[PDB]
Amino acid sequence: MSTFIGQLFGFAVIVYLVWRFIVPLVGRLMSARQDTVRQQLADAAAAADR
Amino acid sequence: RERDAMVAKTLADNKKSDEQFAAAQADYDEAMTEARVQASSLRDNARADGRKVIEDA
Repeated sequence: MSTFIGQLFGFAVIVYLVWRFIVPLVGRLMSARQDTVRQQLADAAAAADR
Repeated sequence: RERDAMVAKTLADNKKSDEQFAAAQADYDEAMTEARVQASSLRDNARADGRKVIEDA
């Protein structure tokens, strides 16, 4: 039974490409949102202390 | 909703903080002009009643 071999191999190559294209950019976008909201709350603290 | 509340509190904080900052100098000049008017009414009441002292002497 080598169908398992083909399927697992396909899963390996597609997760490789996932780590090549998708997850870098989506992590970038979520980290950018995190950065923006953290900057907003930091400026909130700054406004409070001012 | 509370993130919106946070940003609204930030804008209102900065706004009324600048407001109180300006009101600081406002009340400062108010106190000083009150002091000036008090000081000039003083010494002028003195000038007046002193002139009256000389006119009665």
